[PDB]
Amino acid sequence: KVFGRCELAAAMKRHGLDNYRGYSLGNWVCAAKFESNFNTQATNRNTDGSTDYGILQINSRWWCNDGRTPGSRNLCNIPCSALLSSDITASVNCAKKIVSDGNGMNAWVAWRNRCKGTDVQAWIRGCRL
Ligand SMILES: [Cl-]
Ligand SMILES: [Cl-]
Ligand code: NA
Repeated sequence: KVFGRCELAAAMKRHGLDNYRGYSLGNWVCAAKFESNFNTQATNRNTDGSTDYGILQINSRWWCNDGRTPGSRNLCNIPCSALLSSDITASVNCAKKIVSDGNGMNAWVAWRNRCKGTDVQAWIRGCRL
């Protein structure tokens, strides 16, 4: 599923991401824009052989099981395929664990390089929320 901006803002809010660990909703919407272009089915292989999955590009090295990341963990206790669903519940629940992990949203390289220190509220501007 390819979400619209406001449509995702609304779904993220409903799943309790808004100001989760102090990160305002625009942060999450901005991260999803630049991680996945709002596409739940996005996948990208990393040079280390791990793969990033879903609207928030969650990595198989630590967070989910894809059966081909030798030596990896599954700290979200999910198949990485769960992160590609049209329903964002699994991705949200897993993101909440990640952002609790110690470095906050810096875990998302795209957030650090494209969202952090920008006007992230712009990503929710005009949305009925
Ligand atoms: Cl694996
Ligand atoms: Cl933080
Ligand atoms: Na894994």
